[PDB]
Amino acid sequence: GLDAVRKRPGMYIGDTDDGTGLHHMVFEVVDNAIDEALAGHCKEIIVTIHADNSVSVQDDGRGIPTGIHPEEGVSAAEVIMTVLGVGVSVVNALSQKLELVIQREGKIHRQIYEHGVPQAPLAVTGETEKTGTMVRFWPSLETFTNVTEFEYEILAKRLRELSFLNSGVSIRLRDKRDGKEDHFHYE
Ligand SMILES: CCNC(=O)Nc1cc(-n2cc(Br)cn2)c(C(=O)Nc2cccnc2)cn1
Repeated sequence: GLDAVRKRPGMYIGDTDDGTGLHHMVFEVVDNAIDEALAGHCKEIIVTIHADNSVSVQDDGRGIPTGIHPEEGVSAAEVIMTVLGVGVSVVNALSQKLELVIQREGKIHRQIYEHGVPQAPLAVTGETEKTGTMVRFWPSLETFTNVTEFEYEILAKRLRELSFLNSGVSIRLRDKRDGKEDHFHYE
């Protein structure tokens, strides 16, 4: 399944050779946080372009569920990240690495994937007084060509739009490569 997406990435994510698909990856992750905002449980989304060719999307929602199915021994989070609004599992499949961190029920949970394949089970990594979900991913350089870096104005245009289409949600955009920051929120 993840193999399928890796074989024909352009079908799932858009053109892989001109930056379209690259940016669609970010928007799919953001759409999941927006859905949590539409459900009334997320007030702020922070999108960060890091200086190591990754993007992170952090929300202050309920957190992705962290329970385990007792007979399968697989977490809900893993199911969400690995099984086929094209969906975050596609993003995962087309990422050399993806990091999920969930803050929920007083605990921090984390899992790492490479090309969609989990590296270890979802694990507890601390305690927290906050809630929400963070996805950070490093796009596959076997998939994307020509435009392999995130472009601030593409994200800024669309995040601004998302903030006015979902009035009340605060969307912050941050670029670690030059300190640029924007705050999109509409009343
Ligand atoms: C950075 C990307 N952000 C992001 O994915 N945020 C999310 C996603 C959520 N979920 C989407 C699914 Br399918 C399952 N959880 C949920 C969610 O629905 N959590 C939830 C709801 C009800 C009971 N337990 C957990 C919350 N935030």
